[PDB]
Amino acid sequence: LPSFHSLIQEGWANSVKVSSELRRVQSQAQALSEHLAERIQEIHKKLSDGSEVSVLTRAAFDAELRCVILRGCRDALMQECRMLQEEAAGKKQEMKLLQQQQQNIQEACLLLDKKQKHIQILIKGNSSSKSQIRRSSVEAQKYVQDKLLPWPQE
Amino acid sequence: PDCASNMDNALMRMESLEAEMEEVTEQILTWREQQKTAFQMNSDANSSCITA
Amino acid sequence: LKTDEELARSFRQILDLSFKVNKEISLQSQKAVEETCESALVRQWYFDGSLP
Amino acid sequence: GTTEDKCKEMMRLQLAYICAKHKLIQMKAKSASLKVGLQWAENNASVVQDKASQKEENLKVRITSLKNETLQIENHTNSISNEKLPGLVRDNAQLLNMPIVKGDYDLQMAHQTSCSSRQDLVCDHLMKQKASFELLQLGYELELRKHRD
Amino acid sequence: ERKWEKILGKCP
Repeated sequence: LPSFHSLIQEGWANSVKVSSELRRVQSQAQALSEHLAERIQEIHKKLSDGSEVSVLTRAAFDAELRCVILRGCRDALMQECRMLQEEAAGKKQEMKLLQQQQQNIQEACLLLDKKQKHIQILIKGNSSSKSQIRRSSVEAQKYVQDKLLPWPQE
Repeated sequence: PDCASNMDNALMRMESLEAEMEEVTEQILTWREQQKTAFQMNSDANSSCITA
Repeated sequence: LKTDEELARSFRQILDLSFKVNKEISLQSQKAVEETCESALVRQWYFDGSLP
Repeated sequence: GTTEDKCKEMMRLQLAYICAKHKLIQMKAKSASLKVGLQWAENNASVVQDKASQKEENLKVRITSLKNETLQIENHTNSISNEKLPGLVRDNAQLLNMPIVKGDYDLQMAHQTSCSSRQDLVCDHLMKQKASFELLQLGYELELRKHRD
Repeated sequence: ERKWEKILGKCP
C-alpha cells in the first residue's frame, strides 16, 4: 500500500512532470516567434517600391496573419478542455467502486456483531450444560441409594 | 592482502555515497534560487509595461 | 558503522529539503497567477462556490 | 496536527496542480497559435508579387472583414481561458485524493476479515466443548433407564 | 490569508 508520503510524492512527481512540460513548451513558443518575425521582414523588403498600393497589400497580409494566429489559439484550448473532461470522468467511476467497498465494510461490521452475540449464547449454554451434567450424576447415585439397594432384604 | 584490497574497495564506495549527497544538495539549492531570479525579473518586466 | 547511520540520516533529510524547496516554488508560482488574473475571477474559482 | 499538515500538503499539491496546469494549457495554446501562423506565412510568400495588380478598393474591404473576424475569435478564446478552463482544472485537482481513500478501505476490509476468522475459531472451540457435554449428558440418561429396568 | 480575508469579509 503506497504510504501517504509515497502518494503525495507521486502527486508532486506528477506536478513536477507538468512543470517540466511547461518549460519545454515555453522554449518551443519562443523559437517559433523568432522564425515568424524573420519571414514577415523578408516579405516586407520585396514590397519597398514606395507606392500607395504596396502599403494596403502589407496591411492586408498583417490582418490575415493575425486572424490565423488567434484561430489556432482557440482550437488548442478546446482540445485541452476535452482532455481534462475525460480524465475527470474516469476518476468519477473509481469513486463508485469506493462507495461499494464502504457498504461491504458496514455489512462486515453487522456480521461481526451477530457472531459476537452467538459467542455469548454458546458461553452461557456451555456453563449451563456443565451444571446439568453435575445434577445428572447426583440424580443417578440417589436413584441407586433410594430405589435399588433396599431390594435384597425384601 | 585481499582483505585490505576489498575493505578499501568498500570505503571508496562509502566516500562515493557522501559525494552524491553533497552534489545533489547543491543541485536542489541551486535550482531553489535559480527559480526566484526568474520570478523576480517577471515582476520588474510587467511593471515596465504599465508605462505604455 | 556510524557512517552507515549518517548516510542513512543525511539522505532522509535531503528528501525533506527537496519536498520543502518545491513547496516554496509552488506557492510562489500560485501567487503570480492570482495577481495576473482578475481577483473577482480568481474569487469565483476559489470562494463563490462556498459562500454563505 | 499530523492530519492537518497532510491536508495542507494536499491543498498545496492541488493549488500547485491548478497553477501549473493552467499555465501549461495557456502556453500550449500560444505555441499552437504561432505554429499555424508560421505555416500560413510560408505558404503565401510567393503569391504577394502577382497580387500587386489588384485594385485599391478591394484590399480596404478585406482588411475591414478580417478585423471583425479577429474580434469574434478573441471573445471566444477569452471565454474558454477565463471560465471553462479554470473549472475543469479545479475538478481534476479535487480527484487527486482518490488513491488515499482507496488505500484506507482495503486496510479496513483486511482487518474485518481477520476479526471474522478469529470469531469463527472461538465459535468452533465452544461448539466442540458443547458436543462433548451433550455426549456425557446422554450417558447419564441411558444409565438411569437401565437402572429402571 | 490577509489577501483573501480582505476580499471575503471573513478569514479564508
